[PDB]
Amino acid sequence: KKGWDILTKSADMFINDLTSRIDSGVNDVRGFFTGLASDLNEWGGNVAS
Amino acid sequence: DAREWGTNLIDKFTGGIRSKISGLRNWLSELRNIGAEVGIDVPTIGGGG
Repeated sequence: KKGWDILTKSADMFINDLTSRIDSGVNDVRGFFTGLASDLNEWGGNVAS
Repeated sequence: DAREWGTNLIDKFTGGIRSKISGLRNWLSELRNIGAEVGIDVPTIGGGG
């Protein structure tokens, strides 16, 4: 039982990386919403001025 | 950049017009004060004549 955990040291860390791949989700929307805000602050702030 | 060009070059025109709108109504007054020489330096009607 000691001499095998090395074989899930692999399985479980792949699932950790898959959390990082799922971490595309929040970083996408966080990027999109603040990108939209930046464009709206641009066209708004520019057309206003 | 827009805040520059949309105002500085515009004041190439407005800086001129700021003088125009007054300057036109200045001449519409200038024809009067110097028109008035026809009375103000013609006391001959009441004195010298």
